[PDB]
Amino acid sequence: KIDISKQGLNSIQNETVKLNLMGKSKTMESKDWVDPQGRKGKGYGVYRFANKYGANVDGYSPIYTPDTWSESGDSYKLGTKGLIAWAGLIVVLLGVGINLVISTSALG
Amino acid sequence: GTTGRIPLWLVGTVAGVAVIALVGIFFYGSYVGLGSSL
Amino acid sequence: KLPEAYAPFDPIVDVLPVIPVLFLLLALVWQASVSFR
Amino acid sequence: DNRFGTIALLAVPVIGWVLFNILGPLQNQLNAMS
Amino acid sequence: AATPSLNNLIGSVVAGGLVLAAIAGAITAVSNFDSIR
Amino acid sequence: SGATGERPFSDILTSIRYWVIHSITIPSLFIAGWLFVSTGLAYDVFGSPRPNEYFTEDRQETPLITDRFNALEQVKKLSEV
Amino acid sequence: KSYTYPIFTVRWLAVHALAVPTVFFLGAITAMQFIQR
Amino acid sequence: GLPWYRVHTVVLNDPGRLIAVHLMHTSLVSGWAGSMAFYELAVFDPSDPVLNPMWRQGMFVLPFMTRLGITQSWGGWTISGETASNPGIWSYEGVAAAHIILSGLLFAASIWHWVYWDLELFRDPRTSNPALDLPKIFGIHLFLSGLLCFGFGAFHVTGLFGPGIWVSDPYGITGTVQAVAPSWDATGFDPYNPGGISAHHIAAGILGVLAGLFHLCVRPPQRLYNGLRMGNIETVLSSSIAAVFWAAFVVSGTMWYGSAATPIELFGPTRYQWDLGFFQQEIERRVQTSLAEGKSASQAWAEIPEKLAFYDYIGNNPAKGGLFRAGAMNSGDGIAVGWLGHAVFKDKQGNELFVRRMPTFFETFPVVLLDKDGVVRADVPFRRSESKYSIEQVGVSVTFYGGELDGVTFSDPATVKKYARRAQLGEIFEFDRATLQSDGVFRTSPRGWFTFAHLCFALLFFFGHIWHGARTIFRDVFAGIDADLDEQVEFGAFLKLGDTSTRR
Amino acid sequence: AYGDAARVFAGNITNKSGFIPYAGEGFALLIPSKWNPSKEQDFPGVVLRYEDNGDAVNNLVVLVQKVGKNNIDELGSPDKFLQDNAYLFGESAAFTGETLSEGGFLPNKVAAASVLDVQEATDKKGKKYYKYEVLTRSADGDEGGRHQLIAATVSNGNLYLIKVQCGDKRWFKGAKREAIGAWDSFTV
Amino acid sequence: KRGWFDVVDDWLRRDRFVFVGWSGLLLFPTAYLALGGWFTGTTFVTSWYTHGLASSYLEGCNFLTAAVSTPANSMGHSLLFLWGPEAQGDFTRWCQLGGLWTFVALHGSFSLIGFMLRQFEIARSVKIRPYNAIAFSAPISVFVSVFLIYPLGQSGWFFAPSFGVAAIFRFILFFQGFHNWTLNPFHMMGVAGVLGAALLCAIHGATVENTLFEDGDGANTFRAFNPTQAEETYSMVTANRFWSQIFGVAFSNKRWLHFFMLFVPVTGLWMSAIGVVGLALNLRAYDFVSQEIRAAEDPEFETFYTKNILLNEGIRAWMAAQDQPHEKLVFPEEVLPRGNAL
Ligand code: CLA
Ligand code: CLA
Ligand code: CLA
Ligand SMILES: CCCCCCCCCCCCCCCC(=O)OC[C@H](COP(=O)(O)OC[C@@H](O)CO)OC(=O)CCCCCCCCCCCCCCC
Ligand SMILES: CC1=C(/C=C/C(C)=C/C=C/C(C)=C/C=C/C=C(C)/C=C/C=C(C)/C=C/C2=C(C)CCCC2(C)C)C(C)(C)CCC1
Ligand SMILES: [Fe+2]
Repeated sequence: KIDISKQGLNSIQNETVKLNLMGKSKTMESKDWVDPQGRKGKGYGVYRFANKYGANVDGYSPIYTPDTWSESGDSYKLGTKGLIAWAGLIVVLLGVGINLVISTSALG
Repeated sequence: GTTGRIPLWLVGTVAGVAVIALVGIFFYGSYVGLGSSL
Repeated sequence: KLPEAYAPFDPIVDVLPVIPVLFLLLALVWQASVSFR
Repeated sequence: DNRFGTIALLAVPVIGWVLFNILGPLQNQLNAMS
Repeated sequence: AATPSLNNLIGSVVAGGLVLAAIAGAITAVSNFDSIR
Repeated sequence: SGATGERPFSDILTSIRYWVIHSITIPSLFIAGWLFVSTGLAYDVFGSPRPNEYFTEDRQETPLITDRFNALEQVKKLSEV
Repeated sequence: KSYTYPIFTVRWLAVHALAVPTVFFLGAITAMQFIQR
Repeated sequence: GLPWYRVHTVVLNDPGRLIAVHLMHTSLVSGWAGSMAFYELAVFDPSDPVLNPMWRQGMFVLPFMTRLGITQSWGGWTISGETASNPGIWSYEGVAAAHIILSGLLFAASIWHWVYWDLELFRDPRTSNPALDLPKIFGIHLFLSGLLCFGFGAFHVTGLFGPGIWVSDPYGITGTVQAVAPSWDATGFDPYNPGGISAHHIAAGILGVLAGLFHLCVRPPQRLYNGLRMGNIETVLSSSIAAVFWAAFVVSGTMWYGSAATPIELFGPTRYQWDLGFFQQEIERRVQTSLAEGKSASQAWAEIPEKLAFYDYIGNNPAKGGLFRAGAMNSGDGIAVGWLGHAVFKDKQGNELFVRRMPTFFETFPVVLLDKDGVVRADVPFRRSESKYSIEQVGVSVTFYGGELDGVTFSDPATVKKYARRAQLGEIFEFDRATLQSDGVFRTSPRGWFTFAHLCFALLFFFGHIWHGARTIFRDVFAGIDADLDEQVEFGAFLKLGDTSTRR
Repeated sequence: AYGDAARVFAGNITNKSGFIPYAGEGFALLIPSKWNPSKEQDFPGVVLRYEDNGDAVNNLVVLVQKVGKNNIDELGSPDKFLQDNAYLFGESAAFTGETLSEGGFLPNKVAAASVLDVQEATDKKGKKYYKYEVLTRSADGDEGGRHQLIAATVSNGNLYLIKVQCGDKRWFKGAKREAIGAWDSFTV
Repeated sequence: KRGWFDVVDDWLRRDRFVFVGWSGLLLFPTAYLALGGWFTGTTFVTSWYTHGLASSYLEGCNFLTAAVSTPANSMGHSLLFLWGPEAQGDFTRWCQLGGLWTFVALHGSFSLIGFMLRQFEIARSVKIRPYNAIAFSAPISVFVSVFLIYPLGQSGWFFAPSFGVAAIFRFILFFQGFHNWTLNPFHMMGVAGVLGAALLCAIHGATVENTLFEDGDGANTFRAFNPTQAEETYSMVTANRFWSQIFGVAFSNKRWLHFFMLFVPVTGLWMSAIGVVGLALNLRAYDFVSQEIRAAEDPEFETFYTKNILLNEGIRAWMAAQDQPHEKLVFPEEVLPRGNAL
């Protein structure tokens, strides 16, 4: 069996994305659900043997699990001080890079 | 500090454009300069 | 060539025909924005 | 002559910038495993 | 009566040992620094 | 499934620090590659002829290495500008 | 609950062993596109 | 039921019948050697050792008997062409009969060692189960290898007690079986120095004996015993298959490139002698020296040995044959009858022209005549409509010096074209294409066939190393993998792969 | 290390004229850029031979022979000079049989040279040139025929003769420019 | 307290993102240099002094025509080390001498050994059977025979396939013109193996996808599966009956089908490897002598085989002058075999 709560998908902001990454669909589980092509469901969900195994391949091995991400990655530690220095460094290196490209070419 | 994350789709879009730009430059260079038969 | 009155606008015409292939990519980036829901 | 020098001189701002942003957490990794 | 080609062959053997020694040394160092249990 | 202990790539490629660091490192490596060719260093390190170096006044045809143990001397004469 | 990962690992060396030289080579090949005979 | 590809695995754990099964292959291999030699002796023609050597008649095992010292036949002839002097037991026929008699004895022993398989020798004294102490057995059978390697180089090759080995001059003109002395300096590792062969088999024999003594006394390390599965005899098969394909690659290389152990007088020239102009340079040198003695070109070329000229013929190149052009080289271009003499082509103004020799890579090659500085002067045009080099409009003539056609000169374009086509093949010889109805397409010498066979075997035996090598290591999972394995195979469940005591 | 930089952002091709000036002993011409020097010597007195990298049919050869006269007219009229040098177009000496099935050719003939232009130009200096344009056809039909451009002049007792030949297939595909350009650049 | 081997073994076989293992000590160094040697050679290194060709991006070639070309034929089978008697320590001259080819070929050949040892290493750790390593012997046999054995039987490394797209195409067309490699029964078995394996890959993939059981209510059938599911995902009985009534014969054993999917491709490459070993010695299946005798005697007997023989003569004559510059073949055009017109 597999526990979907410990698969790292619990912090997905969008419910639809959360369900898709979980391999689950409450809409398709109902026996009155109808396909866009007009086919009615047979009562199964996305996977019939789910519950027996706990989840489908989507929930068994997710490739996008934001729960296991590092909290330190949610913000830049240096803050506005780093960004201003980063912005200034970008301009300085951009000018040097352009000048070096121009100087070392047959242009003009 | 500054809290936030770059959206993944934006990273793919910008990286996708850069790759397409790089390939376009290679095809541009196929018609000019060295190797262009001109 | 285009008529002389339309000469300044020639560069715009030189990039117009590639717009339809951008719609295919625009659909792809639209689906990426919504996380391929 | 100095052609390789010039190019190698591009690393000095690069390494300094990366260290300015990674040195801290790098020490955290070093201490954790040592 | 060692020809210069013979010296380089000996030098290559020594250089090969140094490359192997450098590999083994680095692996043993990291293996000890980062050990299980 | 599970993970091997490394940080998820999606986490790093979405973090601000990664782009702040790689908004300089990746561009610099590109410029270094550009300067490696524009400054003529690519020709000199690997010996490929410049567009005006394939033929000389002495040799107007393709080079031919016709010696094994004197190939080092011979290729220097063929490459002489 | 809280995850802390190491910055430099064997995976890091592998990614940079291939990415760093590629970006350099990509820069070099791009410069070649503007060389005139 | 046992699959058809695992039938011979029944002697895997039966030491008595493993010997019996290995005695049967030994009986067959010696049986083949005797049968092959007798056939070759029934087809071999020893009348003409210079223009009809062994290697032109497709003889495969005859060179190997000759290489070690067998030179005489009970028929009274010698491979050199001299008359036999009391051949004794060890003739070509005697050696063939000996390998045949040995085949019968090994066949009989195989039956015995098969019926009487349950010997107390093959029983483990501790468990009473059939077992072989492979680390000790290897020491025994290696000590014999070292002893036999030493004796071959010290008595047989050296000449102390034995015939020696075939040694030839650099150009394969005068070669005999001689007693070679070991060369212990760096020249002992020259592949073309026959003195290295005696020195090697002596020194490797000494080390083989000492290694056999060590491997007979010192027990294997516990860690090495488990790592290499030394209790499993399939480990020995994997390493032996590995060693035998290593030797097959080496023995194919020295055959193709030539060495002191593959004389061209027994196996034919190598393809590199034609490529590098090895014989042509020697022929021109001898003619040039005779010209320096104020001898006529007609008589200087007559001095050139016909055996030397025959080596300068592209039909004796081992890289000009075909995979399914079966038979002897005589079956391809005929039996060599005589040398037609050197053909020198002259312009109408008297300048000498040289026919560009055919490289080995070309099945067919345009005939083009070059002058001293390498400029094209005449050729046989394909497009005979606006030609600028046809021999008719250049007046090319051919004159033969030495050989059968010495002095004779041809001027009509038809014959000049005919000999120009012959000239790009090297020296011009007269061939008899009626006795065996030769097709006209070249064939490979025993040098080519040996190389191809032992290269293909070497490549196939690499898979044997991998298969039998993977079988011994992965023996515990040969019938399948364990039922419940998912927990161990999980990514990140354990710090170290497989190790369940390193849980994360 | 040469030390020279790469021509990044150059903007100018060193030589886009399609011809490379060549100076010889007493003669000069503009060899096409794409043609390679050849060591082949088809005729007596050959001092220069360049063949096209693509097709070996397109080639030019410059001959210097010791006629001993001082004017090209002293070697005969333009028609007489061409007939005396018909060896330049090749020969059928290899084929000696008789035939009646070569369409468009005289009986027992498999090749034919058709002379299109016979002009006698003079140099700006004064040297007279006997220029000739002849299309040689063969029963093989190779290249759809070959265009032979021949310019000859006598200087210092030597007959300087250039022969630029171009296959017809290459001629109407654009190789005509290179051939005519080289034929009109030969100066002695 | 563990010894060096045990402490090092712990680190090498650590279950990380990219498994290193003991074989990684041989694979990753050699594989990186072989990859780096090829990328470096195709980008900056020239073949001007070895083949009289341009083969780098810096010289103006593109991905299709760039290559890491072989050394000149005068080098023979020299291993061409950086420190060898050829290009004695001079890196730039080493590149100009084609030494980068032997660099890529040698470090590349040891990478194949390292990768095959890696398959053994991981399979033993995961406790499964070693049939992926056995399958990898076939590509190694192809590489060993084509890039090592074939040039070793020829004049030198010059005739080995150069590491490039168009360079391989030249190597391919060289084999038709000079070896008649299409006619060889070993390339024929190699073709049947590769084409048969491509057929099996497609036919098996489609059969599984079209015999899938309905394990969900969504049209997207990819999601209705679990790697740990005990029940089969597709009906073998339906698959077997389908191909029995369409093709007349079908697989009834799942294990046999997958082994066949492994045997066809591997056997094909191995058989093809044997043929190239024969071409190393010019021991080629070039011609049928019986038809050549018949064709020479009867000038009206023509087959598609004889037409191919004339095509090979055209390939050899029109290609030798530039493909083999060491032979210094100056062919006047009149001697080149050419048909009517064209
Ligand atoms: C008294 C035993 C005996 C003797 C004197 C001979 C003698 C001869 N045999 Mg025969 N043979 C024998 C037994 C014997 N054989 C048996 C028992 C068999 C059955 C297997 C054969 C099968 C056989 C065949 C198939 C052939 C011969 C052939 C020959 C003739 C040429 C041998 C040769 O040059 O090959 C050279 C021998 C070698 C190159 C041996 C190489 C040794 C390898 C490389 C061992 C290296 C690994 C080693 C273990 C390293 C570790 C040791 C080291 C550390 C010291 C020669 C007259 C040939 C012949 O001419 O046909 C008539 C032939 O083709 N024999
Ligand atoms: C390493 C083993 C070896 C080697 C190198 C040679 C080498 C040679 N043998 Mg030989 N021979 C051998 C083993 C070997 N033999 C064995 C084991 C036998 C017992 C059968 C014989 C019996 C034998 C005879 C009777 C004769 C030779 C002859 C010759 C010489 C001619 C070669 C030839 O034309 O073969 C040609 C090879 C081929 C035409 C094809 C090679 C096999 C292909 C590549 C394998 C393909 C698979 C298979 C054929 C598919 C079958 C399809 C079916 C329709 C048949 C040559 C030097 C002949 C000779 O010159 O007399 C002096 C001779 O008449 N051999
Ligand atoms: C495990 C990694 C590995 C492996 C297997 C190889 C293998 C090889 N390299 Mg490579 N190389 C490597 C890593 C590796 N390399 C690295 C990291 C670099 C730096 C980037 C290079 C740079 C490099 C260059 C520049 C060249 C090679 C070359 C070669 C080839 C021949 C060189 C050789 O082995 O001669 C020497 C043989 C030995 C050293 C045998 C070693 C046996 C041990 C070590 C002996 C112990 C010595 C010790 C002192 C005991 C003394 C004994 C006493 C009798 C003296 C060979 C196939 C050459 C080549 O490509 O050919 C064209 C070449 O030019 N390599
Ligand atoms: C309605 C129109 C019919 C279309 C024609 C279909 C042709 C049928 C050909 C099948 C005969 C081959 C028998 C395989 C032997 C056989 O019957 O084995 C039967 C085998 C069944 O194996 P199982 O699954 O029962 O295996 C259980 C274990 O015991 C395995 O040993 O079926 C297959 O292996 C599938 C492979 C079929 C693909 C066959 C390869 C292609 C045929 C090649 C023909 C050569 C060309 C000849 C031209 C002269
Ligand atoms: C008993 C006895 C006897 C007799 C014996 C004998 C008679 C022996 C012989 C035997 C024999 C007579 C044997 C033989 C054998 C043969 C073989 C063994 C071979 C096989 C072959 C093979 C194996 C091959 C294969 C193949 C082919 C076919 C094709 C190609 C490829 C190959 C080459 C692979 C005596 C009197 C002594 C007395 C005592 C007892
Ligand atoms: Fe499957």
